[PDB]
Amino acid sequence: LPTPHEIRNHLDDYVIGQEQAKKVLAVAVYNHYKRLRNGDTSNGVELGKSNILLIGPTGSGKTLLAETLARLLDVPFTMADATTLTEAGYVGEDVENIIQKLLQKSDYDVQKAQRGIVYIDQIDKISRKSDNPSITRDVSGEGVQQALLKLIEGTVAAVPPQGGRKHPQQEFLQVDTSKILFICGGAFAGLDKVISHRVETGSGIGFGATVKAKSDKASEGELLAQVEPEDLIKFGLIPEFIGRLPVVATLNELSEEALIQILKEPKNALTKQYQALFNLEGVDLEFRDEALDAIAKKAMARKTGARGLRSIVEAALLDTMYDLPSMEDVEKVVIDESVIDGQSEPLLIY
Amino acid sequence: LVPMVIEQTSRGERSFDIYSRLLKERVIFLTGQVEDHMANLIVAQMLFLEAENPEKDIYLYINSPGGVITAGMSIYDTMQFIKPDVSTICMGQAASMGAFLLTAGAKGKRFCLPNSRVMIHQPLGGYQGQATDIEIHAREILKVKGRMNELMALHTGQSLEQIERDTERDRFLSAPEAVEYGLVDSILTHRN
Amino acid sequence: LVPMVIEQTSRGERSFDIYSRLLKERVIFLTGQVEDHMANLIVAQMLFLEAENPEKDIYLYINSPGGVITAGMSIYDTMQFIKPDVSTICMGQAASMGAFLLTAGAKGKRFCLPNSRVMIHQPLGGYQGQATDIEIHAREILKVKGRMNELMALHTGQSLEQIERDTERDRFLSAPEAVEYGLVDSILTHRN
Amino acid sequence: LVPMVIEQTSRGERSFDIYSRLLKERVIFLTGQVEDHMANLIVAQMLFLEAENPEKDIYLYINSPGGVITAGMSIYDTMQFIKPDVSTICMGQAASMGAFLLTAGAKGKRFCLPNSRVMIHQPLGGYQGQATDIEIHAREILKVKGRMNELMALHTGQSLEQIERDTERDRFLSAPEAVEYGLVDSILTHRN
Ligand SMILES: Nc1ncnc2c1ncn2[C@@H]1O[C@H](COP(=O)(O)OP(=O)(O)OP(O)(O)=S)[C@@H](O)[C@H]1O
Repeated sequence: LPTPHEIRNHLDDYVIGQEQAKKVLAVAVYNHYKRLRNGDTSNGVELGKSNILLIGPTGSGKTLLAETLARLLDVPFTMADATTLTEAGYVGEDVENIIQKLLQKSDYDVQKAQRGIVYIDQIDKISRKSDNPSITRDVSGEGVQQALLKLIEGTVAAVPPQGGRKHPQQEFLQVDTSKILFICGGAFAGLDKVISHRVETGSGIGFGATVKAKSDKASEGELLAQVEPEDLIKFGLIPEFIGRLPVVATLNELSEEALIQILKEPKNALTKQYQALFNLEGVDLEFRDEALDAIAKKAMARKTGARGLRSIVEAALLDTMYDLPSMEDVEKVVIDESVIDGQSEPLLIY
Repeated sequence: LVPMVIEQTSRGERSFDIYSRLLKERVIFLTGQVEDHMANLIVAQMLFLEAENPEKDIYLYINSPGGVITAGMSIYDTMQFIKPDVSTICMGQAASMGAFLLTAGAKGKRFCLPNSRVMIHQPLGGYQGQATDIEIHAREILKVKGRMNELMALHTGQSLEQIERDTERDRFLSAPEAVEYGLVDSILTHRN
Repeated sequence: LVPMVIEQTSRGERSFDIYSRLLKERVIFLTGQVEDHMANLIVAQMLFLEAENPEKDIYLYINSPGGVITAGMSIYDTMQFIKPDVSTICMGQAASMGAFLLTAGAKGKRFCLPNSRVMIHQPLGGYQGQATDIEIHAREILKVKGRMNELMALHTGQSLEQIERDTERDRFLSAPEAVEYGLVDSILTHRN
Repeated sequence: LVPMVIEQTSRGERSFDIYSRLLKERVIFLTGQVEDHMANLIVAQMLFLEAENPEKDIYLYINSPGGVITAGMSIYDTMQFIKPDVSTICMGQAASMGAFLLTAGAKGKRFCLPNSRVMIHQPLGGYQGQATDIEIHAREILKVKGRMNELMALHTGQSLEQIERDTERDRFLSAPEAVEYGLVDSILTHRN
């Protein structure tokens, strides 16, 4: 039922500056609903499932894409992690843990588990570490991928429903995994150097070679578009694991100017939250372009600038918020760039 | 002593020497006098890069007071034979043979530093023995001088007569004059 | 002999030599006489740091009695070409060429120890042969002397005529005098 | 040859050379003649220890017949610049420059072995050339002698006049007499 154009229009409200990734995901999810909705008991049967592989820089909005999609989407969503997993009954974590976590979102309904979607972060962290004379059995490395192969393709694993009140139940449910979708994505480290050597030019250390002058001036994203499965082999991934994820996403980067868009265009932008918080009091909140620019530089300086907007904004308005109820006959509040630095106090209009 | 550095990769950490790290980026260093051992080592490096990638540009930094001619001519034919464009840069100094390898680089990919200096002269030699043998070694070194001037004109664009007059004695050429002489293409003053 | 140290990292323990450990922190050592081999090694170190980070300041400690001029001028052009600010420090002594690379550092990031000593003189050379050849090498070394005085004045701010008079003979300059002469910015007596 | 030892750690066993093992415990060795290479290596060791811990005392064992003055003065300024107290010990012998680095240690943390011996004299030099150049080098070495005597009085507490008379010629000082002269603090006869 959901049309890719309609679902993309809704996602644009929550995502800024990422278009290629939206088209890729829209087709898959639409096919997934169609695959599960349509019985498919026709001449052609057992339709294949195109799993999605998301690639992008840290703090690019990957978690929001899955969660914001899950908010409007009816089916349940979960956020698992790959680093915790440890193969062959090791101390860290059994693979089966992912499935039991899904059931809580599905209220222990098997039919709802096939409908829902799963997301995994930090997938690059389990890249095949290749040190020959150390172990030769990398639990954190290659070994984990081998266990996920059968999981993604499809199999049934016993899962105690609800954990059981006590030994009395001692039963397990059979949960299919073929129809379940899997979204495995993580910010790969050092991948840009791998593709530069083989694709564009004789770059590097030397004089004529292009230096990394555009560390922050330009976005590396355009390079990721030319990524292919063969390049991931050098990274450590097994070809069998890559075959399980045919689709690929780019998610080039977030821009300083995009941060300004994130504060004004989105429905859940911080500006709209505080604006409504003060509107009820008969006060108006005004943000100036100079103030936004200062916020961008401060967020860029710290790690994961996208996740640090709350701290910068909250500290700036913490003092003003304390005195706003006490103050009377104040209808507007003005914030300046100097205030963001902390050397100035916001202007008050009566 | 040579310092050791660490290059970070997805598989793990790898330790490289300063010279080997630059070799990974298609960069070769030509230091000191040109001899049979030093020259044969550079040839092996170029061939290794050819097999790894025949389409990527190579960068050759030259800082040497020159040396044997026969050792240097092996490198010149190699640079022209292989498909990749061998970019040349002059750092510090480039003598007679260092200048010949400098201009032999790919056209349009030759640079010289703002304070570098190039010097060119005629081949040096000598022999001791019978008069019949002195005539033989004299005719051979004379052919080389003629051959070295013909190739110098080809890359520099000057006439063979001009190279003959300028190479009769030692001739130092500053960095700006080298550009005007067709020996190089530009100067890398600052990074852009 | 070179001692080995252990650097603790999240991945694990790694063994490094004392010189390589400091190289990781953008620190290069210039020790002994300046020659073609020692100079060509420092150039690769500077370039290696440029790729890692072109926005972090580099520190260059110099303790050397000087040496060849052509080997030193390759380092001078490198410091000015690359974007990072090459901080220079004088430890023990800084001769003619060591002083030229010292003052060539970034303005405001040049230091000298309280008891260090700098010495400056004119270029040295010589030749043996026909009178025609002596005139050629004499004109060449004269240009260098003029060129070395022009660049020294550019960073020190002094006049070309003053540098010419002070470089006619050996001239020793104490650490305080270097500040008054514009050669350095301050002295790192104690840590603050 | 250098023996290899094994240091047991929680992570695992690690093999270390005898000099690197002691370096982990903030111990540096000053052996042989003082030159530009040996001095430049010790300076890097002090800096490495400063970053690891700036509040732990450093121990410097000196056994050397002295050497170049300029190489040693770089170490003296370094010891005074850094915050940690550089403990100095004289083993075997401490010549003119070795004695200056010995007494330059932190007050109250300077020791000398019961059978060690210290020798002090004036700076040595020489020059060959025109009379105008000899006068320049003579004034320079005279400043060093005056500067070296001023600092000796500062740390030893004696007067400048006394240091001038005692340093006119070679003067040997036994371990007990060094205490009476203010050069050291005590003697480490036995462990308590
Ligand atoms: N398109 C966007 N619109 C609005 N805010 C965004 C957007 N993209 C990222 N953000 C901000 O970035 C924060 C982190 O988003 P995430 O999806 O967690 O990024 P991330 O790259 O997935 O981080 P990882 O991979 O989980 S470490 C969010 O809480 C938002 O504040």
